[PDB]
Amino acid sequence: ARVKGGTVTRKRRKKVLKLAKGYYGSKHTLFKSAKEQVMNSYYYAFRDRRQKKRDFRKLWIARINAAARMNGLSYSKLMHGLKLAEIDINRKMLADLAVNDAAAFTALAEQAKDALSK
Amino acid sequence: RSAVRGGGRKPWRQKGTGRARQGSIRSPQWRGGGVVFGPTPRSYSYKLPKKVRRLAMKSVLSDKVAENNLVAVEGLSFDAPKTKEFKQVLANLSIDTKVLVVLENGNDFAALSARNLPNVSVVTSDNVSVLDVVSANKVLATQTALTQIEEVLA
RNA sequence: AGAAGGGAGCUUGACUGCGAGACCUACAAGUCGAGCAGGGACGAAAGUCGGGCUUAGUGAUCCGGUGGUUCCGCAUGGAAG
RNA sequence: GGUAGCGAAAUUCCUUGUCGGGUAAGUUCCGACCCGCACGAAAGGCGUAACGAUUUGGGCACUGUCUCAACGAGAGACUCGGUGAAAUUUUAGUACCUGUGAAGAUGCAGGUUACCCGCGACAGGACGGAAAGACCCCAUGGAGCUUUACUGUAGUUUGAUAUUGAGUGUUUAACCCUCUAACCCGCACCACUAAUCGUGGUGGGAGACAGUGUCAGAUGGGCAGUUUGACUGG
RNA sequence: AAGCGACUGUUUAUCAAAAACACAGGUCUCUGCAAAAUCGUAAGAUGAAGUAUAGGGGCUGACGCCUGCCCGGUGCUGGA
RNA sequence: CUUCUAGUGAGAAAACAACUGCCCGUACCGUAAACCGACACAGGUAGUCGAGGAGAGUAUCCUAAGGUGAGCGAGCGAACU
RNA sequence: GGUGUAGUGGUAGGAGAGCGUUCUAAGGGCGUUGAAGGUCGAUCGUGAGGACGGCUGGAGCGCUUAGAAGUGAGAAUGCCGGUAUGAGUAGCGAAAGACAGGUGAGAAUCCUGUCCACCGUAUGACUAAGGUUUCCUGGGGAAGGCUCGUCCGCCCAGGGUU
RNA sequence: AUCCGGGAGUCAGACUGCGAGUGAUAAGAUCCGUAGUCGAAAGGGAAACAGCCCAGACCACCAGCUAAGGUCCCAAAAUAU
RNA sequence: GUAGCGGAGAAAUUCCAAACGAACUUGGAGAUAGCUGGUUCUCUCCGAAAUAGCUUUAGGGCUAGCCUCGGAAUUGAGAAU
RNA sequence: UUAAGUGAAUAAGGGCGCACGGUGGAUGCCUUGGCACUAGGAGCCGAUGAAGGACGGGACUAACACCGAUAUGCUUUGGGGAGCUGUAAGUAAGCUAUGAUCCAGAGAUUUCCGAAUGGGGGAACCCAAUAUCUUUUAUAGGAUAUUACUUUUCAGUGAAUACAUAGCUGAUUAGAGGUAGACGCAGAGAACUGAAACAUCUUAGUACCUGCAGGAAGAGAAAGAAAAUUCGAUUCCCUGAGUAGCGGCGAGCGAAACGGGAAGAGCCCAAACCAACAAGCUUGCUUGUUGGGGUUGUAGGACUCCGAUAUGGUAGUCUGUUAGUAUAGUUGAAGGAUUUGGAAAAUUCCGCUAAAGAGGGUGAAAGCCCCGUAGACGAAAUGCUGACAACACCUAGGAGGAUCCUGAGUACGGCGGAACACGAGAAAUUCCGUCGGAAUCCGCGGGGACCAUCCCGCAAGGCUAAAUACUCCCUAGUGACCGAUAGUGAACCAGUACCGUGAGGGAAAGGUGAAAAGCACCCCGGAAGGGGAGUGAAAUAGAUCCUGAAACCGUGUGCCUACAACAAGUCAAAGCUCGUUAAUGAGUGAUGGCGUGCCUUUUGUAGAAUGAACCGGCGAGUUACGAUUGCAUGCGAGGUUAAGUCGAAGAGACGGAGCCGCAGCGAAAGCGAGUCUGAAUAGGGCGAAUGAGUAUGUAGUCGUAGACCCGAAACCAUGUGAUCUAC
Repeated sequence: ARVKGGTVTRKRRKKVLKLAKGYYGSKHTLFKSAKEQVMNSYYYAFRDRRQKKRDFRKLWIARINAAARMNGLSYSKLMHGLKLAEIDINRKMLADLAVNDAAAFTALAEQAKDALSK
Repeated sequence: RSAVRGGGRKPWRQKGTGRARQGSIRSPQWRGGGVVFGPTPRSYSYKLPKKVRRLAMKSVLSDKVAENNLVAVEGLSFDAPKTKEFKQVLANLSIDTKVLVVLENGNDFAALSARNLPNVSVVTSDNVSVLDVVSANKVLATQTALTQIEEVLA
């Protein structure tokens, strides 16, 4: 009882080629080229889910430094001041305030300045 | 490889030609070559020990009885082999499924009448197998044939 | 150096059957051994003695030779083996 | 225990030996010398006219061989119309320097330089293409060759015995002989018969020898099958 | 002018034409004819329709002058 | 082919006339585009004939009888081969 | 079922549990009111993988449970087929032609003429091998002819060797 | 951990502390002993870097704290005392 | 005319149908290769070695050591202080 | 207006997404041909001219099928009943109800080559001799028979050499060659390989070559197997058993008899003796020819004595009588309407049939439409197999023990080789070569060297069915076998085209539609090709014709792109363009961070180490038989059958030979819950002390087999080459 290899390989290969839409040239049209490229993209995406969380933290931190130097402080002294006062705002909300509500950011910077005035 | 009508000569040389070393026009990887490990003529049959044969026969008829799926009848007699009268008999006992008809002996008019009905199988009482009883929904056995089966299964 | 070194007397234990338990070790081999039985040497005894202060001096199996034997022996008694 | 003859040689390591010649200048050449690593008399020694698409050194003549290049003719190349391949090829949006790294990077780090697309030319790189290194070692790989490597063998030879018979003598059984009927004849004549084959027949020669069978001892790279270890700064 | 080979000839079809091979001449040795030698299991053949001034085998290689010493070893021949 | 006999062995010499005489090949290429070279391929292929001037000549140059213009072209007039 | 605590990089390799292909049996189904196959979609599951919808297509095919296997492909300087790159690139195989006029859908290349040029111990004439119809006449232009072609040793029809 | 049984793979290692031989107390050399990493290990630091320093990735987050190493600009954090 | 365990050689390992230290074709034959290349779906748990001994042995193998799966067993036999 | 600043848009060409085409032939579905078997037949043809070929025969005839100058066919006996002159269209001529065509049995004709056979030869050609007959006035020309070689029988002639034997002529008798790439019995007879090298040994008396066969062959009727109490010719299967043995005792080779079965069957000569004839006429009875007798071990026969002169069988014939059987055929039940379609067998209603619901066809899927099927019937002729008849053959008891017979250069022995599972071994038994060489029933052979005793047989002569092996071929079927790169090399005009001097090597290539209805007519164009119009359910089904994937080549467009160093992506993200299986939507994307392919082999790779141009198809741990372990089921101190017989190629019962387990120890004699060593009751080794097995299924590993696939250089054995080159 013989088993022809009819329509299984074409389905698997067309599933692979559909993931390669938008690539350059023979990297979206030939199966071997696309196979290798798709493997590399899997590697890159796993790597970059972890690197994302670092990039936004550096972005927030630099915006907060910029805002605080306008209120007579630097980033490190203002973070210490907020900790000595028991304030628990993220660096995300801090930067969001720094860009949207400058008066709220100044209220907070004054609390920090009074905390480390002791 | 060795049964395909083909070649014993080395097709090209072993080196120089910028090629791949090949040994015959009839190798498994050549188009038109011989098959590696195919089907061969084989047997497929074996035997189970004698007590479990007998245990399976008893068990399958006893299952038929434990659900009121065996139907006993005094006799099945016919002066001519007529299919129509057999179908009337079959409805006389309200039988509407696949049925094994177990007959006795040279009851040849009955077996002729019961052939050809597409729900009906006919077997004599010295020739019942395990596969005949499991496939049918009921058994229609005559009184004579029932004692004859009890005589051989003992 | 309570000799394992060196002299004198008598002797053949440079014994037979063994062996609880250890050591070494992939295997095959290698090493030590109290004690029991038979029959002894030396010594008045207690005792010590299964070669030499200790550790090198050796070579599986197959095949062949010599001696022993209360074993087998192709119908039986022998023989060949 | 190397004679005549020859000798830094188609042979001489040291060595470009030393001396004379030829050049302005000569490790090659020619003449000689003898200290011949390692000439030498038929695997011939030393001469030698004629001859050589042989090997070597020097002269005259002639010249684009060269100083040192220039011009000209034709064919390809270049542009247009017709026709129309190939080796190669992981995908390519395919710069340079100093470093790094399987220790010599277009592609990695830091810099420096650079608008997009082609045509005619040159060969520095792509450890460029073509050929699963011919060099070296391994496979308890092969194959051809050698022999005083092992084990065999064709061929040649020597004895016993069968074919295989008969008589005399000489000695301690063996031996020398003589015979004629076997066996042999690539001798002559005759018939089958058109015949240098063959078979028969008669002479002649030779003879229990030879040839042939079985067994035995020698010899046998003529020919055959194989073996010829490992460790190791390759 | 010098080396090699006397000479005409032959050779690695397709990287070597030569100082290599051959050669006329020299010498040693085998062979009395059904010769020795070679093809073949044998029959049959070449040698040769020849017969030692002939036929086979080894070395040297026109021609000129010449070709020393050794028979212990190994082959070959003869011996008893 | 020509003689000489041996030889089964009527009587054939030579005039005219008129009659008889079987089988196979026969085209075309053949110093080539038709054969051998995978090709409409700068190679190879036995024999006979093979003219004039000047010349020893079948050498050499130009020609007679005969054959042919060769199966990619038109321009330009660089490097380099 | 809840809740706690602990664990969960991996080559050679051992152990477990599954996905998909073809065929057999039994059962329950679908199909010209359109099966398999093909193509597209922004859909589902922890993975192999599973659906549903459009277009194409024209006659067969799923699902459940068990069985049996020529049962899964990216690589062997693998084998067969089809198609690219190099690229409109190398080459187009020794040599003298020019013009007028014909034919024709169409002419450097076929026909006819005129002048020019080449071989001439051959590139002339005859023949033995070898080939085997290539020979003659009338038509043709899809392929062969290294371009072209109205032409041909090519193609079609008839005929020729005494 | 030990005992019985089914199935294996491995028998070319490399560098870095430390302590020895060969070497010239040379080698990214060679040969042993002892610990780690690599082999079979991603992530941060060391410009780039198998083997050094920190640390062992089941998965999701645009939340937080630290390690080695750092805070003038490239480039996150002190032009700190 | 001479044919492969062979022929022929004015001798070069030279020729025997473009290949000769032993032609070509078919068969034994799927010769042998301790060597080189390749060996096709998924997820979960665990997870080595590059050493010792012996080897016509040194890039091969065998036994032990080191991994994995199933069972048995008294324990308090394992480890770290 | 002047200065300073910021600055879009515009594409020669390219990228991404999407839409439509072209090329190409994957995928699906399908079969016209294959593969493995079962049951039955048949198992040879040929000098009375084979197997295989060449050349011919048609109204037109290149090819294939058929046939042979009587050529696409002739006669005859049966069947069948309307069309027919093959493929094969196309046309032209015809034939048939006075029976064509077609089908089965028996006949007739049958060129040329070939064993080839009158002589020759480069197969299908050439050349004769002798008789009879023909054309011609005649020669030349045409036809028919006969003519090889050997053997084996008989005449004539015949001689070196007289008698006659070689020889020669004539008549008679048989052979000769091919194959079925199979099966059997003989002769001669390798190598690679395994032994981790290699010589004995293995591969293996295998492959190849040569002879002889037959439908089967071979063996076959005890000089046998054994061991008390025996049995009776041969062959084949199960088991004994991987045992007893053999072996550089290495790799490895490896029995037999007993026990259970299939099938069964026995016969004929030589010799003694007795007659008829011929020669030696010893006129002794020595040589012989025909006929009779006689066939064995419990010894049998001859011979003498009497009985009987009947009765049991055959493996025999091209002799009769029927019975069947193979080769053609006959007959054979039962349905209409409705819906959707081009067309129903599908759907819905309402019926019928079955000793027939196996299968194939029909415009889609049919018990009831067609061919069939279950059942019933049939043969002029020829061939097979039974039965019963004839005819042919063969077959008798009892007693005696005076004498005669019972297979000779044989059995056997020495030497050398081989065959037996048995390699010279302590080597019985059976063969071959060589030499030596018995006895005669008061005898001769065997029981594994050899002897004695006992037991079983009677060599040196011949034949014989069945039970077992194989399939070129014909009939009827079957398959958890293939489905066009598969299955035969070959589904198609294949051993073909093509390649080679030759032996030899050797392919590619299936599919319109239900039906050709295969596109009349018009238009552009030399044509090819195309556009309308028509056929058709559909032409984007139009002959390169089902479906129509990818590489690769184009055309159109939404978004991006000419200051930029890019393993080509990934994460972050403005602008533009859309709007989906509706949800934290889709395409493109300036600009910013990060980032050295895949595979193999390695201590270690981006590697300047290795492989791949790309796309598609194909392409690698399987099976048989054994051994072991785990899981599972049935029985349990027990478990289980093998070959074989009946049965549907099956299930589904018989069959207890045999195998494992239930007891061990020892080299063995032997003893036994114990035994061996030992003087030992000592000690120690191995065992017992409740301590579970066996059959089958399934999976993991191993052995023998090519054993996961591909790959050498080589070795051996038949054959084909001097059309090139050497002499």
